[PDB]
Parts: sequence; C-alpha cells; structure tokens
Amino acid sequence: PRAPRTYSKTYSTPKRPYESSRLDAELKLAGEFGLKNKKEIYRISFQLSKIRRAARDLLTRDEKDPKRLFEGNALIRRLVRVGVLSEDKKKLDYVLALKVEDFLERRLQTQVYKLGLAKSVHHARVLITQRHIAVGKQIVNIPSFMVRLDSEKHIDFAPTSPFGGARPGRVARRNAARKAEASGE
Amino acid sequence: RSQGQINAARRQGLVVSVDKKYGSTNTRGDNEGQRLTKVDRETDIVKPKKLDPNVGRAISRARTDKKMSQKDLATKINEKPTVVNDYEAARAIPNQQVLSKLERALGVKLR
Amino acid sequence: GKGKPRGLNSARKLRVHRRNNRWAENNYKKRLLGTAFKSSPFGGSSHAKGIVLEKLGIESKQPNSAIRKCVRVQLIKNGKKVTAFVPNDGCLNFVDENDEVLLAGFGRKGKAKGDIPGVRFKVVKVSGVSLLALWKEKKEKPRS
Amino acid sequence: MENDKGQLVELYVPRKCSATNRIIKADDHASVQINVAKVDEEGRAIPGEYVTYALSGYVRSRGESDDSLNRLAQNDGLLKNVWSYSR
Amino acid sequence: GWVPVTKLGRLVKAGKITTIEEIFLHSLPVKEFQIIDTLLPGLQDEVMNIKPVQKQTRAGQRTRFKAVVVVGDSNGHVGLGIKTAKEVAGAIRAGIIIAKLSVIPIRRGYWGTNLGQPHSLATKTTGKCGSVTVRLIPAPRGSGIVASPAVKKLLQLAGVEDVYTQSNGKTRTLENTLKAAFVAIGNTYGFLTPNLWAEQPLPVSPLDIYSDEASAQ
RNA sequence: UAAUUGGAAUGAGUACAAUGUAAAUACCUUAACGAGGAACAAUUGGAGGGCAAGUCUGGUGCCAGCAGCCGCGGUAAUUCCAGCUCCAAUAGCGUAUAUUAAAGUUGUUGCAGUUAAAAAGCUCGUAGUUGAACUUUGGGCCCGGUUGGCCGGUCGGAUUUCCAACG
Repeated sequence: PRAPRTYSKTYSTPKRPYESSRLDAELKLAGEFGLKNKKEIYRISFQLSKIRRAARDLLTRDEKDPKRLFEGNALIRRLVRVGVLSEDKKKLDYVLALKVEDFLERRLQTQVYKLGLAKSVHHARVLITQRHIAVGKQIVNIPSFMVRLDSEKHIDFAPTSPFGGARPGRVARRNAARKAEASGE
Repeated sequence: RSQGQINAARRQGLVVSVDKKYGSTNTRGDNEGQRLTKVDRETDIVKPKKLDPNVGRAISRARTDKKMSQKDLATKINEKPTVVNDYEAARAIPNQQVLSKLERALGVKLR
Repeated sequence: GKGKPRGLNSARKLRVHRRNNRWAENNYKKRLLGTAFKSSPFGGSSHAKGIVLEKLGIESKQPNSAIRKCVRVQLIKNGKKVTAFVPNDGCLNFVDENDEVLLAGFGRKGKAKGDIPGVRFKVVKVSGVSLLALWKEKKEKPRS
Repeated sequence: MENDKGQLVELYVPRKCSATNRIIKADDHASVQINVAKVDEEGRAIPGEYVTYALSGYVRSRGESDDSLNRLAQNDGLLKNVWSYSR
Repeated sequence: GWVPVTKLGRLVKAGKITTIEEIFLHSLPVKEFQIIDTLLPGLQDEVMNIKPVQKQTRAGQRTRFKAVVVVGDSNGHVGLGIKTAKEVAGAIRAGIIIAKLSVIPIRRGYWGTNLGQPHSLATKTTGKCGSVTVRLIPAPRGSGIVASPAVKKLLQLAGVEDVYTQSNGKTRTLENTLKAAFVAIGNTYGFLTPNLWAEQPLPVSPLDIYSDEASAQ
C-alpha cells in the first residue's frame, strides 16, 4: 500500500542465439574494449535501439512540428554532451547512423586508457574498481561511467589513491615493514 | 607472438593484427599446414620426415619399461594403441602434437 | 468478391463469423472448454506429486528396440493413475514402490515423446530430493 | 532523381518505349531500337543521321509493333495515308 | 588470354565501352563473362548453398551437386547464378560464371528527404518464384537490412543500406527465395516514378556507332 | 606448448571509532589485520543437423541409455557411460506448464475452397448485408493554359505579350 517503485531492465537478448557473424563480432566489443560479458554489449544496443525509436518517431512528423523541434534538440544536445554525436553532426538523420562503437569510446573504462596512465584497456578496468580514478572531486569505481565533454580534463588519480600521493597501500607498506625489521634492526 | 608485443604495440591504435584465425577450435594445429602446399605443388616424390632413429629406441624403454603399457600410455595421451606402436621402433611419420603429448606425459626430453 | 462481407455496417457478421471459426483452433477450444481442469490428469498444473505403484517396462517403438524403465504412479490430488518415464540409467534403482515422487510434463504439452508409447510424464524428484542429485551422487536418498 | 544539392544519382536513366511509354528494362531482350535513314534530294541516305524509335518487348510480342511504327512514322512525315486514326 | 567472339565483347576489349551502364542502357545481351570481368572489377562472390540432387538409374543413384552463388561488387549491381555439376568445386566455378552474366542494376532511393548517397529502395517492389514472394519495403535511416540471413546477404552485395522485408510461401526452399529476391530488386528500374516522366532523345547504340571495330576481320 | 619468477594494487571478510537510527542492523567513511596456485579455486547446460563447439581416446554392443524434432546404439558409436579438449550464457543457468511473437496456421488490414481440408443437389424466400444516374460558380495577389481581338515577323502554318472572363 506504499506506492510502487518503478524499475526496468536495461538490456535485451538477441533473437537468434547462435550466429557466427554476431558471435564473432564480439572480437571488438569484448577483447578490444576489455569487457566482462555480452550483457555489457547488449546493454549498449538497447539504449541505442531506444534512441532510434524516438528519432524515427520524430522524422515521421512534419518539419517545424513543435514536438519535433523540442524533443529533437533535446535528443541532440543530450547525445552531443556525452560525446557520441560529433561536434557538428547535429541532425536526426545522423543519430540513426549512430552505431555501437562510439558509445564504448565514451565509457570511463576506455577514456582512462586513451588518456594515458593505463597502459592497457583492461588494466584501466582494474584501476577503476580499485578506487583509484576520480572525476573532478569524486572517486568513481563504475567502469561504465560514460564521461561528458567537459570532463576529460578531470580524469586523474584520486587524492586518496596511492598513485595520487597519500601514503601507499598495504602491500608496499607491509613490504617496507619487513625490511625495517630485517635490515633496520 | 604471446604478449611480448601484442599489448605493447597496442598503444592507442587498437588495430594491427586483429584478423580471425583459421577457425577449427578443436581440430589440431597447422604445424605442417605450410608443408602441405609444398608437397602439393612439387610434381615429384618428397620424403616425409623419414624415421625416428633413436627417439624410438631409447625413449620407448624410458617411458614404458618403467611402469606402463602402451595400452595404458595411449589412453592418457588419447591416441589409438597402434599409434604408440609405430612410435616404438620405426614406421611412422612423426607429427608435432602427438610427439608433444608423448613428451609431457612421460617426461623424457627427446624431441 | 473475396467471399466475406465488406459493407461498412457489417461488423456484426464479421465478428460472429470470426467467433464461430475460432473453434477450429486447437488451443482456443481448450482455453474455453476448460479441458485442462476436467480432462487432463494434472489439474492444469505444471507439476503433481504421486505415489509409485509398480515398476514398468515399456517396449520402445520402431525402429528402436530398448526397454524404457518407467513406473506407474497414482496422484494425490486427483487419484488418477499415470505412467511416467524414469530418466537416465540407474534411476529405476533409486525409485521403489511408495516413494511419493514428483512429476512434470514430458516436454510436448500433453503428447508422448520419442520412442516411448503412451507416456506423457517424467519423474523429477523421488523421496523429495532430486533425480539429478541421486544420479550424480550429490545427495543421498532418505532411508525409507 | 537527385539529392538535395542537385547532384545526379541513379547510375543510369533507362530508355522508354516510344509506343507505350514504359521503361525498357536492362533484361528486355525482345526490345528493339529501330533506326531509319534520313534522306535528301536525289535519294542518297545520309550516313549516321537517323530517326530512331524504341519498341518494348511487350509490344512486339502482342503483335502491335507494325501498327505502332505506322503511327510513329506517319506522325513524323515518314509515311502518308498508311495509318488511319479512325478504325 | 581472352579472344572475344561477340561484337559487344570486341568493343569492351578494345576499350570503346568503359562502363557497364552502357550495356544496361541499351539492353545488350551479355554472352561471355570476360566482358564483365574487365568492366566490373572488384566484384566479390559468395556461395550460398550446396545441396545434392539425385536421379535414380537401373544400377544405382546418380548424385550431383547444385550450387547457388551470388555476386555483386558492393554498389548497384547484383548477380545470381545456379549450376549443378558432378563435383562441388566444378559447380561453384561454373556457378560463378553464370552468376556474373546475370548482373543487373538496382535502383536505390530515399525513404524521406534526400541527403545524398541513397540508402533505401525507391519504391515497394515484389518478386515471385514458385510460391515464394519476397516483398521489399523502403526503410528509414539506421534500420539496416531486416531480412533472413540469406536474403540479407544478397542485399548486402546489392548496396542497399536500409530495407524491410515481408515474405510468403515455402521460404525454406532457398533457391526460390533468392530467385524471388533477384526479381524483386531487378524490378526497381521496372517501376516508372514521376522522376522519369521527362522525355529522352533515344541515344545511339555503341554497336551502331563503333561498327567496324565490332565487326570481325 | 607452457614455466619458471618479481615487485605493485585492491576488497570479500575480521574490526577501534564515528556516522546512521526511536534504539539498533546494514550501507556510505575509516584506524589495525586481510593473495601467490593449496587457494579468498563459478557454475549451468551442450559438442551429427536445426545450432556455436571433437570424425580424440577407454567402456558397451538395438543392451544400458540418449534424443523437444529428424535420429543415435546389433563388436572401429563425431549422438549412450566416462576422461581430455572445446562451445554458449554467466552469479546465474537448465527443466515443466501457460501465454505472446513467430502465425498471412483465424486472415478488417490479410488466408484458403478444380485436384492438397473445404462451393449446400437445386431453386424460392424473410431478417441481415449491399444497391444506376440526376438538382448553381462572389476578397485580393502570383502561375499555367483557351478562346477574343489591338497587334505578322513571314515565305496555308512560325513567337507571344497589355487587356476582359473562362473555369
């Protein structure tokens, strides 16, 4: 009798289960991006299929429809802000050409790797979830953070993390401890 | 080959050698797949890796006279008990995968 | 043309004609006759518990020549007697008379499966544990 | 057919039958391109200067190819009192 | 290498005809495949089905292998050829030759406002071959080819970016479905849109201009 | 085909505290401990086709069993029981029943009825469904013609403009 909590699922399983085209198209999306499983790839195509349904709905409507104009710019400026639509590609005919590749680029698990400091795309994944990377002032350990356009200057090591200073962690701290009790005294 | 450069050469380029392999995934390796063309285009007879002169004689005893039988030995390397039979003295064309499992299952370091 | 009415004031004829021809459909009839409640051995349920009465051997139909090792079971909630197949080998040793088995459908929604003639059910649990566990020696049948 | 900037697309524009105004497809092998010589004083058909008619393979199969050229050439002055409008 | 026997073959070998749209505009019957190897290079092929057909005899069964192959470069041109032969290898080689000679143009268009380089078909087109009808519907941008994995694979080589399909009949007969889709895309230039209402001056055939190069010596 | 080695990082957990809370638990913080194959060890179903992945080995011998379907097994089993290897999804995966898509196999869109299932033996006939044609054009401005002439330029036809209205 308390009001319900809305919830939804954020992915979709493909219709035909065993392909050789789709199953091997995961070469890029799992080895070249360093991903857990196919649900991280099914998640992206779900949002991307959610985008085209709204865009197809708008294109059917008349040009200079106030509904087309309002939700059109809103859909563009949301996709511009996260950096999946390029700086001037801003047209509803180009959000339909938007593919799965330039969503995984904007993930923080790759944006760490492209901005140096990671030396592997799934060395970055380990560093993120080990509470090392902070955006602005906030530590994030979610590898699917989907950074914005005014945020790439703010991926840096955390003020708490050992690689951002602040008294290195329990491995080196204990390792220096046993040389203190063996060599120091 | 194996992690020597395939991560070091992937510094923000992410595509050099990303093509698909031959594609069996349970059929054995292509260690003679190069030699298979050479015996196909050369219009004469060529000798196929003739014999096993001392890797037969010496390593049959070190493997099998120790404890084991070929019916046992071929069962742990997963080959028919006549395959090991023709690796005993002579009369085989030695391929790499069978001779590798022969080595790692019974230790004697003769290739 | 086309044998059906087309006039704009003819929705009643099309609606009653669709209704009469729905009865030729196999599952529409069973949904609206309640055949699952009255006629099916399970009372329109996925599963039912039973009581084992006898071990049966049923000859497999052509072109197979095996003996299928099933049992005869009487249900609790209905009292009806059904024949249920006992899966992969050694499980007929794990089942005995009066073990209070649990039954499921045999895959084909009320039809026989494979070369077994006239068996629409299979045993899932015996004595309340499993058959997978007993077959894989993961659990033990209670002493009864 | 063109894009927004007027640049032409549709890699070829097909011929059309001069009798029934229908597209000659790339696989209409019964279609025919009739070439008729142009003439001047004292005969002497000029080489390489034509009067051209295209007939689709539909028309020729129907048997209308003769009656079509009688109309198609009388209206161009190639004939007189051969084709009549009123049947 | 290639000694042409056809008048059209001589003009292509002599370089007097340099585009295949010259053949398609004049409906010229292509009789030898080396015409359109030197006129549409970079035209890949792929074999879509190998299945056996048998004729029974007094002594035994006569089995031989039917091959369905499709060709198309990636832009505007499609070819479908079917051939049976005693060997699988020979049927694929001979099927490719038949596939090339049946190359046709597809007409591509816009589902909506035209923003260059058409992605979809110009019209709704259907094609039937032996109880299998394949309908092709224009689709908005970003839809892709929505088709069966064999029919989609023929429209990939066609050059169609976005298209819908319906289907009917026994589509598990793979030969009749591909033949029905081949008819459906070949009818794209069959349909006369209002773009094409304008009159044209009926150009002169290259076999009729370059007559003494085509003629044998 | 691994196979021997190194320093780095971390939380799952154990917890001073504080925070949280009506009081607690838990989360979010955080002192102190907390990783080297023995563990702090991921499973669930599959490997003939549909359908991705072994014609590798041992056992059985139309037996045991598998198998949604086609099929496998009668002494060289790619299909059973195993070992190895591999595939699929993954903290989830299989099984059963129902239901929706598939299904243009319920068809208004949109089925089929000569021979595959299906045109009442034939005709009349009420409800129902369906039913030939016919009854006048006021605002202004830009565009195309079709008639009407002021206009021929010209060796019976050749361009159109200013003006009606003619829709």
